Parts: sequence; structure tokens; C-alpha cells
Amino acid sequence: TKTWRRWHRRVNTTQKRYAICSALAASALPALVMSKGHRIEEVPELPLVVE
Amino acid sequence: SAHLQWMVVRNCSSFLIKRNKQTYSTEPNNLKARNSFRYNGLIHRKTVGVEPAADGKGVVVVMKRRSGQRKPATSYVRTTINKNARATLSSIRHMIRKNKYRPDLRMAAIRRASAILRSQKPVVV
Amino acid sequence: AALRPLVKPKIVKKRTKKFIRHQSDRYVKIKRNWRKPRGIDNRVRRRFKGQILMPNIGYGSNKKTKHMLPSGFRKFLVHNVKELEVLLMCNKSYCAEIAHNVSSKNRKAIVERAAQLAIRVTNPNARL
Amino acid sequence: PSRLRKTRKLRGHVSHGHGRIGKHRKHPGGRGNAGGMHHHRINFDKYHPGYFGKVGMRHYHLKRNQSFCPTVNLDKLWTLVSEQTRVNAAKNKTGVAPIIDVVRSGYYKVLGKGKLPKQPVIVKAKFFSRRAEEKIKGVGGACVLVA
Amino acid sequence: APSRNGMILKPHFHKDWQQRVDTWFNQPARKIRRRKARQAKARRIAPRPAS
Amino acid sequence: VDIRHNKDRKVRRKEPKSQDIYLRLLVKLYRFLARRTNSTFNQVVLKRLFMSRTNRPPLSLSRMIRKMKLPGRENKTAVVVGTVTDDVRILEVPKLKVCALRVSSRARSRILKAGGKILTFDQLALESPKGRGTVLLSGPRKGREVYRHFGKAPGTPHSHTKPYVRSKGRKFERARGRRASRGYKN
RNA sequence: AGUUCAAGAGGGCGUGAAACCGUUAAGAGGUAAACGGGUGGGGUCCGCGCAGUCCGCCCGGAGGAUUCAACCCGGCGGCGUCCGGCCGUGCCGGUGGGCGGAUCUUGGGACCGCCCCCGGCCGGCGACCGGCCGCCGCCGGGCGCACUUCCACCGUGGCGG
RNA sequence: UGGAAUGCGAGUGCCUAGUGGGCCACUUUUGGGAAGCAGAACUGGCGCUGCGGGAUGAACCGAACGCCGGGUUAAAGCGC
RNA sequence: AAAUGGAUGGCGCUGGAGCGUCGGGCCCAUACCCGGCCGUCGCCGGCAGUCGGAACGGAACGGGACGGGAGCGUCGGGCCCCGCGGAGCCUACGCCGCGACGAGUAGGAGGGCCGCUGCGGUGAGCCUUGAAGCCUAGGGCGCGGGCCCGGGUGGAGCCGC
Repeated sequence: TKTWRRWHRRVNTTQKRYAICSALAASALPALVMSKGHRIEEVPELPLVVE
Repeated sequence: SAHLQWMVVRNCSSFLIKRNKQTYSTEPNNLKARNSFRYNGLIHRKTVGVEPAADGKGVVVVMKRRSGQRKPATSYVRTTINKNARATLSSIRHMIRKNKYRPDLRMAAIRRASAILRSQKPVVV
Repeated sequence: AALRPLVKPKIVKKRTKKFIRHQSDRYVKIKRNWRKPRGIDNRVRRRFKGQILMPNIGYGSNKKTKHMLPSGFRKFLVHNVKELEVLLMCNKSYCAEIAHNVSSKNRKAIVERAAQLAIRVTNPNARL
Repeated sequence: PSRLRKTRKLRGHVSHGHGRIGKHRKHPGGRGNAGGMHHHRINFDKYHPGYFGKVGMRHYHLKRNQSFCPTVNLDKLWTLVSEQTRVNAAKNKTGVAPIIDVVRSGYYKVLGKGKLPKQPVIVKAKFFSRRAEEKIKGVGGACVLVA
Repeated sequence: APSRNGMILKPHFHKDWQQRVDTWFNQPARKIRRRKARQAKARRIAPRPAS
Repeated sequence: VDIRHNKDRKVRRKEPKSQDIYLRLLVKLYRFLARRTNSTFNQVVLKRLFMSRTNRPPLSLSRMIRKMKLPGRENKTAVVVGTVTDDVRILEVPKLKVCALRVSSRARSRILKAGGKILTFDQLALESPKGRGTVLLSGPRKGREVYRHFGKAPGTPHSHTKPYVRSKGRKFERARGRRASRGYKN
């Protein structure tokens, strides 16, 4: 094994921004959040906003 | 949308069980507990769930209200039905059919109620 | 009592014996686990008469009785009481097998809960 | 990913996809581009005509900076100014014509592929093509040379 | 060696290149060190523009 | 008995190789339409949804305007299973109703500023389930660089196909075989 | 004999495989063994094996307890030009005062395109909210006090699986 | 009047591994007394292929193969 | 006339079990026919119509004259009802139907709920009331790669998606 193996990957900035938008949109759907096992019950609103 | 979310959780979920050639789903409002678009208890605007009562007698029927689809705390209305077996089946049948509330799930709710009521009656060897 | 399945079809097996690896009888280093012989002169690969049979897709069992136990049920491995409740609505075709790593205290709970859910347990007497 | 590769499916096959007769030897042919004239002179002639030989005259100490002459065609000439510039200029009734300074956009020579709208324009560039100048005049514009 | 259509490639790997391979795993480290040098210099010449 | 099996399995796409769930929903929609409707338009659209990106070349705005200006094409919807790109060599854009999978931002701005309408394939199903009043367009499939290298070999007499060349100049595959003064020129 | 939970942890001592060997038990033995396919015999183990099913409806016998059916009160749901707040395209009026522009200047400005906001008009509910008015359903309470309803038993009961 | 019969769905692009020692038989055929020798043509085959028959056998005769039950044949057989 | 003793395959066969020409029976292949099961390939194959009213071969409107009727001038007839009710379905990457086919070295491709080690998530996972590992005439699953459970030993970690 050699140290000059490719360890690092570069992703396009537009694709990285795309992934964040998709992650944010999914975080507002309670079905997807419960499918992560996040125990969102008794939570008043899934897009929880506090002062 | 139900179909959009189903394409996300179809094979990737915390409730998904894959084991010895069969698949199950353990979300709380899934009658028959099967990984299917029709029976998934999280992705629809109206779902029906049948669970045993808090104590050992009766059936609690859960229904998703139309409003507050993004409000988990108030999304579910639960009714405790504790009467004889034939009356319990009739009440669940009327809630699904007379309201036109998910008539696709009528028999599945009734079978699950019979299983729960049977499991509550004493076991004699 | 003995819980019975919804249907009990006649299970037909095309072969009950196991396919053994070639020359696994002659050597200890050669385990009986099947290997396809890729030898230029191999007579098992060439299908000579009176030799070790090679598995092929023709031996596959009926899809109506595939993975069926002799009792008529199909087995589902279970580790706790909650996993047992997944078989509430398929208890006439599926049975629960408790995993070997489940302790003695937890087996009593799974067996007791399965008894009142009409879920057949393959191994209810283990670790009694 | 090593789990998606052919080696995983080549376990148990005595020859690793390389044959029993010819085998996988070190360098059955030459090394690199060896034998391009002797035993690989079908591959070289079929797929690389012109590979061998000398053509042209050498030029020592070539500095590409003085041969720098970026080009722009007439079909992209109006993209070097804003859309509002072209619309306002067309709607104007007098003979006033907007100026596109091609050198300001990083092009030196203007070529004449395409066609121009019937809208007079003053174009500044270091070099012009013969057909480019004729098309700018035909629309009603002028070609201005800049050093 | 050649197989049907392709490019005549001439890689420069005939010269024991593995002894001289420059890996850039210290690249993030030299960014922090350059940055801390700039900040220290700016404080040392504080009123002066530090550019 | 006495048959050949080397051509029994037809090699074609029966589903998109993509995992894009939004494309999978349109494939679900147009799979239903191709089955329950006698329209051959829905069958062609379903095939192109499966196809790869090289088989779905971008369609220039200029070419769509060219093809939608032909006689009898007025008040019809241009359907592209692919991307609609902007052409800067076109200065006037008329009003067009275009349905496409993707539209570039500048193309969408120019189409909308002209008074046109952009539709997705789910809105096209709602408006024209049969595919009536549409013009089914496609980008140039052989309009990409790999096809300059394909075909009759460069070192073969009447071939005009581009060789695979590392760098372009006087010293790169120009002497022997490309010139009567150096060996030959076919 | 003793220590230790354990000497099946006893100073190259965690676990302790295979090759090879000793012993016990069983079986067999003149074509070297070993193998594939069929059976047959014997043996170890297994089957809450050893009087064999379990569900639904109906029919009788006798027992128990009552809510049921309907009606009244309260609570919660589901559905739909009636109203209001939103989300909005387009469309005008700007306190706008905003971002840009290879538009004009007479840096400051004017002009244009958008962005958001304000007011008026204009379309649609589904990952977008309320309120009347009905219709339907469920739950709790009351009354309903027995030819209704429900719960268990028996028949070697009948139909379906 | 889709201008003979019969049968069949076709066309086309890219990338491409292994191979580039062969051998046998009917017929034809060159050298050699000849050879289970050397060299050719056509077709089939063995090599890559097991199965029934030729006692045995790479190539002959029959026939080509997913796991099975019934029936019937091929080539070859039916004293043991 | 050829060298170990030996080969119509052997034994043996002579009103034939020899030679030639023929008949009728009969025996056997993985070939042929019928049937079952597995897979592969093909059908631009079927299913979003989960409905108690529902379904292929035409429907929807308004003008005049008419006959079959319910009514005794209305074609209203998504609204029907002494039952208020009617199995399963559709992980659409799912399910279902029909037809044909299945040899394989070198080699190519696909699938793998086959297996090994480590990482990110997840299983309100398992575990000193016993993890890993090892042994097994035990019960089984899968065409197979392998896997699950019972029992013994062991003593601290391990696995599913």
C-alpha cells in the first residue's frame, strides 16, 4: 500500500449545494424524519423554530 | 406527496426489516406491518391504526386528521373502543366506510381488531 | 395446542441428498462444500456416468413450497418481543424462531407473548 | 470500489481471464511503442498515418504570446453588449449606432461567420476579415481599427 | 502492445519516479501556518497596513 | 432443436438505469399511458425516458424555433425528452409552448419573456394525454465529438475520420502516410 | 485432602481446531480402499407422538349479565360558493428608496429590467389556516329493564373452509 | 392483379476478450513401395460433448443434455 | 511359420447360438409424444377500475311526431336498499397470464437475503440469567455459494438492515 493513493474527492459546488437543498427539504417532511428514527412525536411543528 | 416520499423510504427506512426472504415494516400505523405503498403508516394524508388499549381490554383506533400534516403533536386522534367483539367490528367498519376514510384499509383494520381482541381473551391450555 | 397453518400442501423435493464436492471423500483438506470443478480433464465437469452430480437450476423447488418447513410454516428469526409483533397479521403462514443469543429471561417473555398472539415458535423449549 | 470489479468474479477460474494457451506473460510484444515500424506496422499505418517522418521547418524559442489573436464571429458579435443596447438601438429612428469594443471583451480579430441584424453598429477590433467587414458595411456600420 | 484504435501515449515513468513523489497531505497545515504568520505580522506592525 | 440462441435476448432498455426518483415517477406515469392508450406518442416518450444521456442530446433553442416555424406547426407543443439549451446566435424568440425534462435558466428566461409557456411531462399528460397537437423533437444524436473518430480508419484511402491525437501541430502525425513526399498519401 | 465460580485455569498453565494416536461403544470385513444412483436392516436422537384438529354462521337445551334499537345531552372527527385570513399569476396606481445595466448623461442624476413591500382588481388547497351551516360517523353519560343485545357451557347437531 | 415457390421480423453503431500448435472421416487429390507418413479441396466431426450401440476405444453408427412420471423409438440387438 | 498362456468379448454353440435371403413378435437412450416442477427468453403482454354496481364492442346534448310502460301531463332514472354490506390485491424494483426454449473449454456478461474485515447511519438490536470461538449419531432451510435453530464446551464481546 502506498501513501499516494487518491484519498480525496472533489464534488462540484452546484452539486454540493443541491445536496444541501435536498437534505433541508426532506427535514421538513415528518414521514422522512420518522423514517430516520428521530422520535418526532409531541413535537408541535417539524420545521421547529424557537426564539 | 405520498409517492415522492415512498420513493425515498421504499428501501431505506429505520422500520424496514429484511430477513429470511421476507420484508416487514414496524412503523406504528401499518396494518399487516408490510413494506408497501398501500400500508405505509407515515406517507399518507389519512391512515388508520389499530393498537391494543393502554390497559388489557379494548382496541384503540388511530385516525390522521386532515389538517396539521406538518404538526406531529396533533396529527392523530385516538378512540378507545371497549365493547363486545361484534360491536367493536361494526364501529371500526363504520369509521372507515361511512366516512369514506380509506376504504382500502377496511378489512385490514377489522382483521387486526379481531387479532387484538382474541389476544386479550384468556389463554386456556 | 399445536398451531397449524392455513394450508398444508404436499411438499415435493427433487433431491434430499446434499451435493458434495468432488474428492471431498478422499481428502480432509477438501471440505464437502460445493465447488464447480474447472478442470480440463475433469469427468464430474464433463458429466460422465456414475459420477458426482453437479447442481443446476433444474433442481429448484416449487415456488409455492419454497422455504417451507415440514410443519407448513415459514421461519422468521426474532430477537425480542417487539420483533415478534410483526407476525401478528401473518401467523397462519409464518412462525417465529428465537435467536440463539437471546438469554433465558428474555426467552420466557417471547414464548409467553407468542402464546397469546397465536404465533407458533419453532424452539419454545430451548434453555428451559 | 474493489467489490464491483472483475477480479471478484474471477476467483476459482484457474486462468484469470487470460487464457490457458497464450497465458499472461510479461511483454509478449515489445514495451511501449516498440516495433512501430517492424511488427506493429499495420496498427501504426491504419490508425496513425503521418506518425513517422519530418515535415515543416523548425522554429527555435517559440513564444506563443505574440501569436495570440483570439477570434469572434459575427453571429456572436451582439452578445458582447447588453440586450437592452441592441433593442434601444433598433428602436431609435436616427442613424446613431452603438459601439462594440471587441478588444474590451478579450477578442482581437473579428471573423465573418453568420449574419447580422439590420441594425448599424460600430465595431472596434485589431484585425478584420474581408467578409466580416463587408457584412458590417452592408448592415450600415463601420469597422474601426485599434492598435 | 497497441490494440486497435487509440492514442500514442508517451508517459514519463522511466526514471525511478517513486523515489521523488510530492504528496500534499501537509497542504492544510501550511495554510494555517501561513495564516498565523499573516496575523502575527499584522499585529507586530499594527497601525501599518499589513499588506 | 436445430435453432440458434445467440440472438434470442434482445438488448434494449426496459427501465431507466437512473435512480432519480422524479424520473421514476414520470416513467410510472407514462408506463400507464403507453399501456391503457392506443397512442404511439406515449410509447415513443416512454422509450426516450429510459434512454441514456448520450442518446438524449440537448436541443438548441434555435433548432426548435427552426422546426416549429415549418407550415402547419402553429399552436402546437414542442416536446423534448431532454434539455432545452439557449442559443446566443438567435436574437428574436417567438412565443413557444415547450415541454422538456430540463430547461437551462437563460433558455427559460428567454422563452418566458417572449410570452411562451414551459411545461413538465406531468402537465403534458394532463393537457394532452394522447399527445395531440405536439411536435416530437430531438437533438442531433451524432452531433458530438466521438463520431468524428468513428468509422473507416484514418490510414485507409478515402477516410476523413479524425485520428486520436495527443496534441495538434506540424510534428504530430503529418508526415508519412499523409503526404506523397513522405512515402505515400492515400 | 484442600484453594478458587472454575484446576474440564496446576508456573510455556485463557480458549484449545485439524493432521496423528490410545481407549470405550456399535457395525462390518477373501477381488486395495474410497465414490454416484436406488432400496433394505440396525442405532442414536427428535415429534408438550400415542385416541388428533381448528375457525365462522345457523339449530336446539339450560345459565348469567345487561348494554344494545331508537331518543336526549356533551366531546371529537370526516365531507362540502358560505364568509374571512393567507399562497399566488397577471394587472394597475407608488411613501417606494432596492439591486444591477456596454442606455442617456448635464460623481450626482434621468431611463430600462427585475426584487421585495403597500393598496385595489384577478385564480386556485393540498406536503398551506380558521369560522358558520348542514349531513354522516365515533366515544362518554342518561333513559330505555327484557320475544332485544351480549357472554360462557352442552349436543357424539347442520353448512362452509 | 404488390408481377415465381417456400420460410423468416429486420437494419445499424461503438467497445471488445480468447485464438492465431490442430487433429479425424466419406468423396477428390500431390510426394512416397507404403505408413497410425508428409501436403491440399469440400463438407461434417473431435478439440469444447456427455448419452444408447460398436465387449473395450477422442473421431464410427444413432442421437446431442435443465430435475422427474408414463408411453414409443433410433443404431444395435433378443442361448447364458 | 514367432516367440509369457489367451481370446468371434467370454462361456460355449454343429435339426445352429455358423453363412445367405426373409417374416412376425419383443428389449432398450439424456432422442420423440403427453404430463409435473425450475430457470431463461419472448409477447410494443395484463393490472393504478380497491367498485357492490362493476366491467370490450359507441356514448352526450338539446327541437317535432310517436309508440313500451311507472304515473296518470313527466325519458327524472348516481342514485339505488325489509339487507347499510361485500375475500385477496398493487414491497409497480410489485403482482399476474400465455408461448417457446435449456450441452460447453478459452472467453464475455448478469444476479447473489453467498462469505470475510473496517467506516458512516439505523435496529429504544443481542449479551455474565452467558458474547466470540470450537465440537456434535440432533431439527431444518436453500439448485448452490451457505445459513438458522437444539445440545456440549467457553468466559466478554457480537450481529441484522
